[PDB]
Amino acid sequence: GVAGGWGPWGPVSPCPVTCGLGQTMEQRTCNHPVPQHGGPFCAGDATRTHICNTAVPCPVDGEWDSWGEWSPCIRRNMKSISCQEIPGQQSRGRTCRGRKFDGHRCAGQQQDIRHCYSIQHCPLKGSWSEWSTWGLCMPPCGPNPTRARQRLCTPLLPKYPPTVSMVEGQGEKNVTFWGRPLPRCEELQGQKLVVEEKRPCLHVPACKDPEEEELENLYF
Amino acid sequence: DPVLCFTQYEESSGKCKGLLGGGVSVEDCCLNTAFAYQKRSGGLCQPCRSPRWSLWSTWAPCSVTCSEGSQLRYRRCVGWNGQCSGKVAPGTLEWQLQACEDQQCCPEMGGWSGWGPWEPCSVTCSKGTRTRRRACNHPAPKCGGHCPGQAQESEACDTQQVCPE
Ligand SMILES: *[C@@H]1O[C@H](CO[C@H]2O[C@@H](C)[C@@H](O)[C@@H](O)[C@@H]2O)[C@@H](O[C@@H]2O[C@H](CO)[C@@H](O)[C@H](O)[C@H]2NC(C)=O)[C@H](O)[C@H]1NC(C)=O
Ligand SMILES: *[C@@H]1O[C@@H](C)[C@@H](O)[C@@H](O[C@@H]2O[C@H](CO)[C@@H](O)[C@H](O)[C@H]2O)[C@@H]1O
Ligand SMILES: *[C@@H]1O[C@@H](C)[C@@H](O)[C@@H](O[C@@H]2O[C@H](CO)[C@@H](O)[C@H](O)[C@H]2O)[C@@H]1O
Ligand SMILES: *[C@@H]1O[C@@H](C)[C@@H](O)[C@@H](O[C@@H]2O[C@H](CO)[C@@H](O)[C@H](O)[C@H]2O)[C@@H]1O
Ligand SMILES: *[C@H]1O[C@H](CO)[C@@H](O)[C@H](O)[C@@H]1O
Ligand SMILES: *[C@H]1O[C@H](CO)[C@@H](O)[C@H](O)[C@@H]1O
Ligand SMILES: *[C@H]1O[C@H](CO)[C@@H](O)[C@H](O)[C@@H]1O
Ligand SMILES: *[C@H]1O[C@H](CO)[C@@H](O)[C@H](O)[C@@H]1O
Ligand SMILES: *[C@H]1O[C@H](CO)[C@@H](O)[C@H](O)[C@@H]1O
Ligand SMILES: *[C@H]1O[C@H](CO)[C@@H](O)[C@H](O)[C@@H]1O
Ligand SMILES: *[C@H]1O[C@H](CO)[C@@H](O)[C@H](O)[C@@H]1O
Ligand SMILES: *[C@H]1O[C@H](CO)[C@@H](O)[C@H](O)[C@@H]1O
Ligand SMILES: *[C@H]1O[C@H](CO)[C@@H](O)[C@H](O)[C@@H]1O
Ligand SMILES: *[C@H]1O[C@H](CO)[C@@H](O)[C@H](O)[C@@H]1O
Ligand SMILES: *[C@H]1O[C@H](CO)[C@@H](O)[C@H](O)[C@@H]1O
Ligand SMILES: *[C@H]1O[C@H](CO)[C@@H](O)[C@H](O)[C@@H]1O
Repeated sequence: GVAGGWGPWGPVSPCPVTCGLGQTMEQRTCNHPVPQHGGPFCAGDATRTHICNTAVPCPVDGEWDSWGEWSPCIRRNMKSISCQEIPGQQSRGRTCRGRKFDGHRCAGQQQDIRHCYSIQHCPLKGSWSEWSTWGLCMPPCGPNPTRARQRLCTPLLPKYPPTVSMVEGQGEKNVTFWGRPLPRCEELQGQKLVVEEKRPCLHVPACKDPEEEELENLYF
Repeated sequence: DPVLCFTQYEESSGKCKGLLGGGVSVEDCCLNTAFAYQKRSGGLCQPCRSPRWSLWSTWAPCSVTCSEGSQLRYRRCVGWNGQCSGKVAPGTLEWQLQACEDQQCCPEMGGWSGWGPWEPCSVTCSKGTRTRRRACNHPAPKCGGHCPGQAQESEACDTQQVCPE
């Protein structure tokens, strides 16, 4: 029946981190007064913890934003190349965002170029597409959601070369089509461009918090 | 205002894992953008990373097990100090509602036909049971219907005959 107690607390650990918050701890022993024959023990905790606060933020590596909108398809020293066999070059832009506190720079080309034709506002013969896939019930949670599918008059793109030898770049680069044409086609039920049809969605569920909807169905 | 500061944010489920402790400001906790925080411990664990839309949850069960219905799924803006895409503050919700169809047809219960004749008594001496039965075929049910009630009734019958000793 010997009562143990604590000895001196040892050295506190240094703040293990170089940014933000971290945790330190001190270690003591029950070595100076020792518990003999199993009677009483040491009261307490043999480990205290404490937060240490580095006042410096952590690095945050920048991430790529999504691609911008394709620029207008043009050609140097020729003005508008619309509805013509004139391959141009259009560009796109990304933004590196979020880099702070000596974080790594974004890795990759921030620009993107490709060769193109220009069919901006060009009158093209068209043909009526089949019924698109039934969309989402919109407005979601709003009054009376409704779906919508649609057939639209798709243009027949002109048979232009999709593979062109660029003389300035000395490369055989691909060429795609950019722009909003004006598709000509026989009317489909009083409409020349797009004919849709809506149907109401049935038995709409109410919109509540995902925790609240979980606790509501559990309780009934 | 102090908050509970957690060391890791679990993606896919939104829980605050690995508690570093409490009684520290939100600004100090989120110096390390890999951390996460929860206030009053009621819920709503927010990571310290810049705000970005979470993933679309799985589709909720269809609002009805019968014919065309409607099902939701959510998406929360998670982060701290900033906005998600849409000029949206952290914590808001966005929903998509979709038409669902678990099964084609739906249970239409039927109607009982006429009662069948009473069967004879179940015994030839002392007392027994008399039973009559009917069918659920006027009209017959489609998909998973069933007539309301029981397809047979029973009742006691007395033969008025003593058994051989
Ligand atoms: C269009 O061409 C690409 C590759 O060639 C060009 O891509 C442009 C975007 C531009 O950057 C230009 O400078 C570049 O030269 C074709 O990709 C190839 O596709 C085939 C089959 O689909 C694959 O087997 C190849 O691996 C793949 N890459 C390469 C380098 O050849 C693409 O198919 C083509 N599109 C069409 C419709 O013809
Ligand atoms: C100490 O110096 C800082 C300038 C950063 O470079 C620190 O990097 C960070 O270290 C902690 C763990 O110690 C990680 O949680 C962070 O992801 C990391 O950015 C460095 O340790
Ligand atoms: C989900 O499962 C189905 C098989 C039905 O049992 C649904 O129950 C309800 O059945 C009646 C028919 O008596 C229908 O009118 C209802 O539309 C349907 O909700 C069940 O919810
Ligand atoms: C019909 O007629 C009665 C007069 C009896 O002969 C019946 O047989 C008896 O049935 C009971 C139990 O059902 C038995 O305990 C008797 O042993 C038997 O005699 C008969 O079915
Ligand atoms: C050790 O810890 C504390 C003192 O720091 C007390 O609970 C007790 O003296 C124990 O021996
Ligand atoms: C450790 O902690 C304090 C000193 O910081 C005292 O209570 C005692 O010395 C214990 O061993
Ligand atoms: C732009 O390019 C494609 C989408 O067109 C993806 O790789 C990504 O979204 C990038 O930002
Ligand atoms: C450019 O190309 C098409 C539009 O022609 C789309 O994929 C998108 O708008 C991109 O920016
Ligand atoms: C429009 O499109 C084609 C003809 O261009 C046919 O599918 C039909 O005449 C429709 O009205
Ligand atoms: C849409 O409607 C039916 C299919 O639901 C067919 O006539 C055709 O596919 C049309 O595009
Ligand atoms: C919408 O309706 C059904 C699916 O719900 C199908 O006929 C088709 O996918 C259509 O787009
Ligand atoms: C839900 O919607 C699409 C996938 O259906 C993606 O933009 C993303 O996964 C989002 O969470
Ligand atoms: C709903 O949609 C499909 C299944 O129809 C999956 O992406 C997933 O189960 C979601 O909840
Ligand atoms: C048969 O039983 C009763 C009528 O006896 C009703 O519940 C119903 O008409 C069912 O078909
Ligand atoms: C049989 O039982 C009574 C008549 O005895 C009625 O509820 C009905 O005619 C049923 O078929
Ligand atoms: C039994 O009861 C009477 C005859 O005893 C009638 O209502 C009918 O024949 C039933 O089956």
